[PDB]
Amino acid sequence: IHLENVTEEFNMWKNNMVEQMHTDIISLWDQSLKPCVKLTPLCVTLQCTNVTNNITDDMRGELKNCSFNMTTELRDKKQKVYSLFYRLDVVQINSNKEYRLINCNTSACTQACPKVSFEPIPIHYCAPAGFAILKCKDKKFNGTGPCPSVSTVQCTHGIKPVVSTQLLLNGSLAEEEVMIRSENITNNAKNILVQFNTPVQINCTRPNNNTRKSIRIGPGQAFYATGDIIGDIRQAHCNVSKATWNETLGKVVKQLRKHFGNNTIIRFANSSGGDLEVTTHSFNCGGEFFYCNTSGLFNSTWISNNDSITLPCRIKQIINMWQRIGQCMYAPPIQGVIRCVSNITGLI
Amino acid sequence: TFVSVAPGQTARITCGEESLGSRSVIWYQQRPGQAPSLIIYNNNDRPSGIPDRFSGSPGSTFGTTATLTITSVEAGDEADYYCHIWDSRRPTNWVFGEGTTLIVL
Amino acid sequence: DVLMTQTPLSLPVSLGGQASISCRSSQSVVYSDGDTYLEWYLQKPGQSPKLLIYKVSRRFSGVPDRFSGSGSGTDFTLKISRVETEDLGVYYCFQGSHVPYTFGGGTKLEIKR
Amino acid sequence: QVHLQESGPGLVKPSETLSLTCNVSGTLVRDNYWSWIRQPLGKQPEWIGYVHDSGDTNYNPSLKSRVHLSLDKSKNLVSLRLTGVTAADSAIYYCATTKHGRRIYGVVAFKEWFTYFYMDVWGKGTSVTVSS
Amino acid sequence: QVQLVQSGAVIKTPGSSVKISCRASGYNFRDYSIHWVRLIPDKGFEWIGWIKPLWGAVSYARQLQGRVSMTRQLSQDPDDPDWGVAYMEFSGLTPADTAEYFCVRRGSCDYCGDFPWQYWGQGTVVVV
Amino acid sequence: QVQLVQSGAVIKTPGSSVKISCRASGYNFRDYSIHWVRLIPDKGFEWIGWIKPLWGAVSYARQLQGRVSMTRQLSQDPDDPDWGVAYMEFSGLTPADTAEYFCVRRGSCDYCGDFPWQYWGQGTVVVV
Ligand SMILES: *[C@@H]1O[C@H](CO)[C@@H](O[C@@H]2O[C@H](CO)[C@@H](O[C@@H]3O[C@H](CO[C@H]4O[C@H](CO[C@H]5O[C@H](CO)[C@@H](O)[C@H](O)[C@@H]5O)[C@@H](O)[C@H](O[C@H]5O[C@H](CO)[C@@H](O)[C@H](O)[C@@H]5O)[C@@H]4O)[C@@H](O)[C@H](O[C@H]4O[C@H](CO)[C@@H](O)[C@H](O)[C@@H]4O[C@H]4O[C@H](CO)[C@@H](O)[C@H](O)[C@@H]4O[C@H]4O[C@H](CO)[C@@H](O)[C@H](O)[C@@H]4O)[C@@H]3O)[C@H](O)[C@H]2NC(C)=O)[C@H](O)[C@H]1NC(C)=O
Ligand SMILES: *[C@@H]1O[C@H](CO)[C@@H](O[C@@H]2O[C@H](CO)[C@@H](O[C@@H]3O[C@H](CO[C@H]4O[C@H](CO)[C@@H](O)[C@H](O[C@H]5O[C@H](CO)[C@@H](O)[C@H](O)[C@@H]5O)[C@@H]4O)[C@@H](O)[C@H](O[C@H]4O[C@H](CO)[C@@H](O)[C@H](O)[C@@H]4O[C@H]4O[C@H](CO)[C@@H](O)[C@H](O)[C@@H]4O[C@H]4O[C@H](CO)[C@@H](O)[C@H](O)[C@@H]4O)[C@@H]3O)[C@H](O)[C@H]2NC(C)=O)[C@H](O)[C@H]1NC(C)=O
Ligand SMILES: *[C@@H]1O[C@H](CO)[C@@H](O[C@@H]2O[C@H](CO)[C@@H](O[C@@H]3O[C@H](CO[C@H]4O[C@H](CO)[C@@H](O)[C@H](O)[C@@H]4O)[C@@H](O)[C@H](O[C@H]4O[C@H](CO)[C@@H](O)[C@H](O)[C@@H]4O[C@H]4O[C@H](CO)[C@@H](O)[C@H](O)[C@@H]4O)[C@@H]3O)[C@H](O)[C@H]2NC(C)=O)[C@H](O)[C@H]1NC(C)=O
Ligand SMILES: *[C@@H]1O[C@H](CO)[C@@H](O[C@@H]2O[C@H](CO)[C@@H](O[C@@H]3O[C@H](CO[C@H]4O[C@H](CO)[C@@H](O)[C@H](O)[C@@H]4O)[C@@H](O)[C@H](O[C@H]4O[C@H](CO)[C@@H](O)[C@H](O)[C@@H]4O)[C@@H]3O)[C@H](O)[C@H]2NC(C)=O)[C@H](O)[C@H]1NC(C)=O
Ligand SMILES: *[C@@H]1O[C@H](CO)[C@@H](O[C@@H]2O[C@H](CO)[C@@H](O[C@@H]3O[C@H](CO[C@H]4O[C@H](CO)[C@@H](O)[C@H](O)[C@@H]4O)[C@@H](O)[C@H](O)[C@@H]3O)[C@H](O)[C@H]2NC(C)=O)[C@H](O)[C@H]1NC(C)=O
Ligand SMILES: *[C@@H]1O[C@H](CO)[C@@H](O[C@@H]2O[C@H](CO)[C@@H](O[C@@H]3O[C@H](CO)[C@@H](O)[C@H](O)[C@@H]3O)[C@H](O)[C@H]2NC(C)=O)[C@H](O)[C@H]1NC(C)=O
Ligand SMILES: *[C@@H]1O[C@H](CO)[C@@H](O[C@@H]2O[C@H](CO)[C@@H](O[C@@H]3O[C@H](CO)[C@@H](O)[C@H](O)[C@@H]3O)[C@H](O)[C@H]2NC(C)=O)[C@H](O)[C@H]1NC(C)=O
Ligand SMILES: *[C@@H]1O[C@H](CO)[C@@H](O[C@@H]2O[C@H](CO)[C@@H](O)[C@H](O)[C@H]2NC(C)=O)[C@H](O)[C@H]1NC(C)=O
Ligand SMILES: *[C@@H]1O[C@H](CO)[C@@H](O[C@@H]2O[C@H](CO)[C@@H](O)[C@H](O)[C@H]2NC(C)=O)[C@H](O)[C@H]1NC(C)=O
Ligand SMILES: *[C@@H]1O[C@H](CO)[C@@H](O[C@@H]2O[C@H](CO)[C@@H](O)[C@H](O)[C@H]2NC(C)=O)[C@H](O)[C@H]1NC(C)=O
Ligand SMILES: *[C@@H]1O[C@H](CO)[C@@H](O[C@@H]2O[C@H](CO)[C@@H](O)[C@H](O)[C@H]2NC(C)=O)[C@H](O)[C@H]1NC(C)=O
Ligand SMILES: *[C@@H]1O[C@H](CO)[C@@H](O)[C@H](O)[C@H]1NC(C)=O
Repeated sequence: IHLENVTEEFNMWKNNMVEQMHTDIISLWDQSLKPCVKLTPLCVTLQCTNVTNNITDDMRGELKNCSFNMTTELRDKKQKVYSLFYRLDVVQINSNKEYRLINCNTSACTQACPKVSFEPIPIHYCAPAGFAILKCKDKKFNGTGPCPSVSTVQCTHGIKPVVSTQLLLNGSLAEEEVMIRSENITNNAKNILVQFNTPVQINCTRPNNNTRKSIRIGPGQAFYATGDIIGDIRQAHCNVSKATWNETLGKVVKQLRKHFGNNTIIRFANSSGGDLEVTTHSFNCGGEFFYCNTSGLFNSTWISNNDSITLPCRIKQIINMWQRIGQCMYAPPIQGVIRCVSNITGLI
Repeated sequence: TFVSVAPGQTARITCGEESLGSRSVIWYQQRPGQAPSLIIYNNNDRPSGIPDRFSGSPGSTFGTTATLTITSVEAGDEADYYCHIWDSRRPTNWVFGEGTTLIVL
Repeated sequence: DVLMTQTPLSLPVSLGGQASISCRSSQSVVYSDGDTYLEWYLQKPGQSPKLLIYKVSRRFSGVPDRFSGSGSGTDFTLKISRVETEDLGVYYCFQGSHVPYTFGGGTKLEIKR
Repeated sequence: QVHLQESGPGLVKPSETLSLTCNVSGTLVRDNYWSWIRQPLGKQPEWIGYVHDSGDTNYNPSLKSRVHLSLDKSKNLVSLRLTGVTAADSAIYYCATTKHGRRIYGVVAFKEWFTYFYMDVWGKGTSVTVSS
Repeated sequence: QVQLVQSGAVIKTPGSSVKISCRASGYNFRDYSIHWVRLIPDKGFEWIGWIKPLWGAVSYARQLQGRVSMTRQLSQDPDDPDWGVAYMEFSGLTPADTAEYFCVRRGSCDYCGDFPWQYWGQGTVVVV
Repeated sequence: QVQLVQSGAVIKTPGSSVKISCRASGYNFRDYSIHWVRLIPDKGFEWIGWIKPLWGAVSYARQLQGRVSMTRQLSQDPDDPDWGVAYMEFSGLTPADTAEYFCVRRGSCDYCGDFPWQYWGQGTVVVV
């Protein structure tokens, strides 16, 4: 319901309820891992080898074919069983070539239950009795200072939780302009949240056809490995359109020149460095994590006056989200060729 | 490995290893005492000189064996056939497949 | 601002022919009572704008058996069987959902020739 | 209209460098790839490899050292040198033209394609035999 | 306490690459950014870059790009989560780069910015 | 969705015993009963029995006792608790038993009975 003649100053940067949501989603992410299977019995010597594939010395395969002993239902007996792993999940311990998983020396790992999914469902945050939620209905609003048109509301609108580092996906579009947002633009340690009007459609896919393979560890314990690759061994990627992306970069240059002078050259670059899930944008697509390189998008320079971009991905199977000390998640493989469609909404 | 099917009938001559990825098979034939001669240069593509009815299995199929289908056979079809598979996963085959022999009544 | 969009703008339709006007919102039109408040209108030159439909498909008393509203959520569409000389002019969408109220962009109905 | 013609010794004493030549007819040596194939008696052929100008000279890695392919742009011929003839080398050998072509199965820029070869016309053969 | 311990002063040659470590202890190392600053005689201070040790996202000074590189090492045990190490590989050494280098951390107050560098390393003198 | 997948149509001899499976998917299989019904030309429908897949308690038509038998197979994994299989061994085959067989499930509404059979298998034709 609308509320007139009112001037409440807002602040998204010293805002609460983004602090407690960041606490709540981490805590609930942990609460969806207690019924699941621990991979304590799987930290073991691996006897890995190259996958059956045409091999060139210069090129490096992204997959390894690892055989290993594994326990069974019966404590006396054990079984030789093989799986397929990525390069990023195994390291070499040191003729022969025997590996192990990377997280073995720091943390026992937890398989995600394949029954539960990772897709966003929209949360509506609701105020309890004796409080209220105000909403800035203003159009041109950098999130700091007076909002002339506020309105109370029972609950917030649909907030779908996306996990993404760069290029935040499936978000809320702006009304008419493209709005950049910062706490102090003359400072550089604070990020610049960009939100643009017309979304850029991104198409990400994995052309491999995986077969999973249930491996019993113990009584009522199932480890979902990767069986054979059926078809061509290919590299996953994402596609955006060249025209719409160059158009939205033109829009964000046009809006970034409001704070930096009109006679200013604005160029982009790729990331300076860091861990894999901050040098490039990570996301989830149908239950599998992509780390998809963005040096193709953010390469431009701008002067004061049916194609597409194929940008390549990588897939980890273990993750270390929010960088804890003893927590990881072995994401299980999923059947078939996987693809999804998302609307890029904003930037960081 | 000899297959004969009365003249004018059909014949399905398989050759080579079962597929792993995408393939570009090449079918040759060999009249006795002569040089070879190409009949099929892609999965289902033929050059000039060789007529139709010499169909080939497509390379899009995963985990099947390369076949060569002939309808309305003749005594000129009676020769030694050869396959040369080019899989997108297995390395380069510098030697051809196994010699398959056709006979006719 | 729940700014409305009307597609298409102009519609040359011969008299007796069919016509349909689509409207799209930027938010849901749903109010707390469950009744989304959409109001399809009239305009003729030299006259005041008038009602056609005051709800989703609940037309005003004084409308013949040709006009109907339809749609859901954010996407809505008008339906007219036969176009008359009285059915000419400019039509409009409108939200009575929540303050501020917004109109559309106007749709002119003409005759094919 | 092309047809080839090989020429060689035919009688080979062992541990001796075998050499062969191949004439042309119609199409010259620059205009196409070249390839050498061997076939034993009652056996499938063995594609020894291919030669072309600008480094397109890959060999069978089984032999890989005792075989050297060559051209003749002065006289417009093709030639071959072999090294260390054993008893298995008695086979009928073939110079032939071949044609490339890209089988593309995925993204082009990600090198998800390969080039197959196919020999369209052939030589006529030299029944090389090793004997003492 | 909040402690920042660097490495000893080092003598390098022109064209070499120096690696300087900065061990931090006494706080949750994943939370606060680490800045690097230099002190040149007759030139004053000059900023080099920052690193956020949670993922390792860095940002460099514009006129030092291509030469500098910053990495970190976290503590992965449920007993000592406090300590951590930052690094700086400063490469393309010239005789002008003879200077004293500092690794700094901001304060912990509410109105503290990022650049009000509260805690300071003891400094490492690099002579080329 | 709620899916019921039967087996293919089968040809049997008099005096034999047919086994027909009914795989169910898309709901918690332990909750809802599975009924079996037959369709004979010039005779209409006829009920065969039900099975409650929680324990396997069955009930048969009175004029088919001694001939029919019904079993089930549950899903024992914490990943796919949804699917399940029902079976029907129909024995003492006569030439009159040439018919199309259906395995059905009731609805999920509150006023739904047991016999308002909402979901239907595609049918299996048995010719003797
Ligand atoms: C994000 O974007 C990126 C790019 O931006 C996307 O990446 C693309 O992804 C697709 C699929 O993932 C890839 O497609 C493959 O492409 C190859 C190459 O296609 C080209 O070459 C064909 C043949 O070349 C001939 O013609 C050209 C001139 O046209 C000539 O230069 C050449 O010398 C030769 O003469 C062309 O036909 C083809 O054109 C096709 O597409 C045109 C585009 O619109 C269209 O106009 C045409 O009409 C035609 O349809 C193109 O120029 C394809 O060959 C390949 O398809 C084969 O391989 C797969 C492998 O499994 C198989 O499933 C297919 O069925 C097909 O296999 C048939 O063809 C084989 C050819 O030898 C044959 O051996 C097989 O046996 C099989 O043949 C059987 O069936 C056919 C009928 O189907 C029949 O004719 C045969 O006789 C036999 O019965 C793939 O389609 C792209 O390469 C890739 N990159 C680019 C740059 O596009 C990415 O997907 C995007 N991501 C997302 C999520 O959207
Ligand atoms: C999954 O779990 C599986 C279950 O454990 C596991 O399988 C086991 O893996 C181990 C290690 O890979 C195997 O040990 C090896 O066994 C080889 C096979 O030999 C067996 O079979 C023969 C019949 O063919 C028997 O005759 C033979 O018995 C004889 O030899 C014994 C050796 O001690 C001796 O004690 C007996 O009295 C008898 O005389 C045996 O039962 C065996 O050959 C191998 O020894 C060498 O041989 C290999 C070449 O074939 C080498 O590549 C290999 O590396 C070994 O070299 C050793 O010796 C060299 C020269 O002295 C040294 O330089 C090397 O460093 C190395 O020395 C190491 O090994 C010595 C024992 O051999 C040891 O004394 C040294 O101190 C040093 O540690 C080796 O013994 C075992 O057999 C497997 N069991 C089964 C059932 O398969 C599997 O690996 C797991 N992973 C996967 C992916 O499946
Ligand atoms: C940004 O926002 C977009 C918009 O939502 C979003 O795209 C959507 O992503 C989801 C998740 O990846 C997609 O949902 C999957 O869709 C396929 C296709 O089936 C659906 O669509 C057809 C036609 O539209 C319908 O007929 C059909 O009924 C479905 O609705 C399904 O295969 C997927 O189902 C599996 O996963 C579910 C996860 O909960 C399970 O509940 C389900 O039962 C399936 O899992 C089971 O089956 C597998 C195969 O047998 C088996 O291997 C599993 O182990 C398990 O047993 C799923 O419904 C949706 O289609 C996308 N929408 C569009 C338009 O593309 C983007 O993902 C989002 N971006 C980001 C980054 O999140
Ligand atoms: C990752 O690496 C592992 C390494 O262990 C691979 O696992 C082995 O893969 C090979 C080849 O893919 C398999 O070998 C094949 O086995 C088939 C089935 O085995 C039965 O038959 C053999 C008789 O050959 C019996 O000894 C055995 O006990 C089984 O009863 C065979 O049918 C195959 O034979 C075919 O190919 C050979 C090639 O020489 C021909 O000579 C034959 O005539 C026939 O055409 C072949 O032997 C092996 O079984 C796999 N082991 C296991 C334990 O599964 C993975 O495949 C690999 N994965 C990937 C993705 O690369
Ligand atoms: C648990 O075990 C994991 C597997 O061993 C550890 O992960 C790897 O640990 C090494 C450290 O031993 C990291 O660094 C590597 O070090 C070697 C040798 O270091 C020398 O070279 C580097 C090059 O810059 C130099 O900086 C050093 O000072 C040494 O002079 C190098 O050859 C490697 O290239 C690499 O630099 C690895 O980075 C690390 N792996 C990953 C993926 O980060 C892990 O540290 C262990 N954790 C615990 C708590 O024990
Ligand atoms: C982001 O937008 C907000 C408003 O939506 C900006 O806040 C206000 O910005 C104006 C200038 O645009 C500031 O006015 C200045 O005030 C001082 C003292 O009053 C005066 O001396 C100057 O001449 C000028 O008029 C105003 O103070 C400021 N208000 C607040 C609370 O910050 C904000 O500046 C925008 N962000 C950036 C980085 O510009
Ligand atoms: C941002 O873009 C630049 C240039 O487009 C990228 O720099 C390039 O990075 C690659 C790999 O990191 C360098 O390749 C070489 O790889 C071999 C592998 O063994 C290694 O031995 C070499 O030392 C080098 O790493 C390439 O030379 C380099 N090019 C330049 C001009 O610096 C940079 O990686 C991009 N940033 C991100 C985060 O991707
Ligand atoms: C099998 O895989 C191993 C490694 O997994 C290969 O060994 C090296 O691989 C790298 C890239 O994967 C190449 O740059 C090296 O040149 C390889 N080493 C050697 C000595 O060549 C190995 O080549 C693969 N193939 C085989 C047949 O072992
Ligand atoms: C990935 O490979 C599997 C291999 O089983 C394919 O599944 C088969 O698909 C064919 C064609 O639709 C069916 O007739 C088989 O019954 C399927 N078998 C199984 C076990 O599912 C699957 O279609 C492939 N996926 C893609 C995208 O090609
Ligand atoms: C992303 O994938 C979608 C498919 O879901 C593409 O949308 C279709 O693209 C084809 C072009 O081949 C058009 O003919 C269809 O009309 C499109 N459908 C829809 C609903 O838009 C889309 O083009 C892809 N995006 C990029 C950048 O490649
Ligand atoms: C960033 O964009 C530039 C051009 O905008 C790309 O530059 C290309 O560089 C190669 C050299 O390897 C030249 O052959 C091309 O002609 C250049 N492109 C153009 C359009 O001139 C550069 O590749 C892009 N960055 C990345 C990482 O792809
Ligand atoms: C920036 O550009 C706008 C129009 O693009 C102009 O109105 C404004 O005066 C310019 N400001 C400066 C400082 O150049």
